[PDB]
Amino acid sequence: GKVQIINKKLDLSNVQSKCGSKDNIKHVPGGGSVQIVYKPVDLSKVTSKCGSLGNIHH
Amino acid sequence: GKVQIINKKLDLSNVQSKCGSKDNIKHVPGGGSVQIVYKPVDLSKVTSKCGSLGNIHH
Amino acid sequence: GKVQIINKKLDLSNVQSKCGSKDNIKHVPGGGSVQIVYKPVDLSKVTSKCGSLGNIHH
Amino acid sequence: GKVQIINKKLDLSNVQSKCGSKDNIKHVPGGGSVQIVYKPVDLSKVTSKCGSLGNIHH
Amino acid sequence: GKVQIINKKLDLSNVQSKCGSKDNIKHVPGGGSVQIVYKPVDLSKVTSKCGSLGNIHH
Amino acid sequence: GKVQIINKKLDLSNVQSKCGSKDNIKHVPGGGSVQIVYKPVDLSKVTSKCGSLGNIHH
Ligand SMILES: Cc1ccc2nc(-c3ccc(/N=N/c4c(S(=O)(=O)O)cc5cc(S(=O)(=O)O)ccc5c4O)cc3)sc2c1
Ligand SMILES: Cc1ccc2nc(-c3ccc(/N=N/c4c(S(=O)(=O)O)cc5cc(S(=O)(=O)O)ccc5c4O)cc3)sc2c1
Ligand SMILES: Cc1ccc2nc(-c3ccc(/N=N/c4c(S(=O)(=O)O)cc5cc(S(=O)(=O)O)ccc5c4O)cc3)sc2c1
Repeated sequence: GKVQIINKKLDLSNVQSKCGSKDNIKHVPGGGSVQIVYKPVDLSKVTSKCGSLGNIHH
Repeated sequence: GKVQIINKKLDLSNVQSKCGSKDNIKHVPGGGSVQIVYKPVDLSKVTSKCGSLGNIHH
Repeated sequence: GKVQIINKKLDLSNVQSKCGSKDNIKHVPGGGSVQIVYKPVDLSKVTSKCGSLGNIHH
Repeated sequence: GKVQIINKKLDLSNVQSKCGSKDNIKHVPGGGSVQIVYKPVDLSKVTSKCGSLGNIHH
Repeated sequence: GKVQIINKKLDLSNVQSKCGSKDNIKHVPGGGSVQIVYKPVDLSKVTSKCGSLGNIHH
Repeated sequence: GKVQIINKKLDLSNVQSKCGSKDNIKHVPGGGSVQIVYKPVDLSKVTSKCGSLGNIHH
């Protein structure tokens, strides 16, 4: 059968992350910052028409 | 049968996270900040028409 | 049969989290902050029309 | 049969959380803060029309 | 048969929580705060019309 | 048969909670606070019309 998929994504994976760390630090005067401004505008149109039709003589 | 999917996402996975850490620190004067401004506008139109039709002579 | 799905999400998973930690710290003068402003506007229209139709001669 | 699903979510999972921790700390003068402002506006319209129709000659 | 679902959620799971902790601390002068302002406006319209119809000649 | 579901939720699960803790602390001069302001406005309209109809010639 018919399958239709529309994706509009903002994905952030593994950002400023640690995994399997075995480190030694003494002083950390500073960190990390994430700043996101999410202002999209969506005026899209999705249309689907299914069905048989006969005679047209406008 | 017909399947229709529409996704509009904001995903943040594993951001400023630790996993399997075995570290030694002495001083941490500073951290991390997450700042998100989520102001979208949605004026989208979704239309579906199903059904047979006969004769049209407008 | 017909299946229709619409998703509009804001997901935050594993943000500033720890897992399986075995660390030693002495001083932590600072933490993490999450600031979210969620102000969306939704004017979307969803329409579905099902059913057979006969003759049209407007 | 027909299935229709609409989701508008704000999900926060595993934020500033610990799991399986075996750590040693001495001083923690600072914590974490979560600040959420949830002010959405919803003017969406959902319409469904089902049923057969005959003749139209307006 | 017809199934229709509409979800508008604010979910906070596992926020500033601990699980399986075996840690040793000496001094904790500071905690965590959760501040939520939930002011949505809902003017949505949901309409469903079912039933066969005959002839229209307005 | 027809099934219709509408959910508008504010859920807070496992917030500032402990589970399976085996920790040793000496001094805790500070705790956690939850502050929620729940002021929504609902002007939504839900309408359902079922039943067959005949002839219309306004
Ligand atoms: C009852 C209760 C109440 C409150 C509470 N808070 C908890 C908690 C646990 C772990 C936390 N980790 N926070 C961080 C942060 S930060 O966002 O906090 O600065 C930044 C990082 C940057 C890098 S890297 O870029 O150098 O790779 C690597 C690892 C990081 C990290 O691990 C923060 C808070 S447990 C708990 C239990
Ligand atoms: C390059 C550089 C230069 C300077 C520098 N200083 C550092 C540093 C690190 C940790 C410090 N903790 N200082 C203190 C102090 S106090 O001595 O500071 O007043 C008093 C306390 C009273 C109680 S209790 O009686 O209420 O039970 C419990 C805990 C306490 C504590 O933990 C003080 C200084 S790192 C560094 C790195
Ligand atoms: C790029 C960028 C830059 C800056 C930025 N700032 C952000 C932000 C987000 C949320 C904020 N909430 N601030 C507050 C404040 S306040 O003191 O801080 O005004 C007081 C409150 C008192 C009570 S109660 O006692 O009456 O129960 C309940 C809730 C409260 C609250 O929620 C404040 C700031 S996001 C961002 C993104």
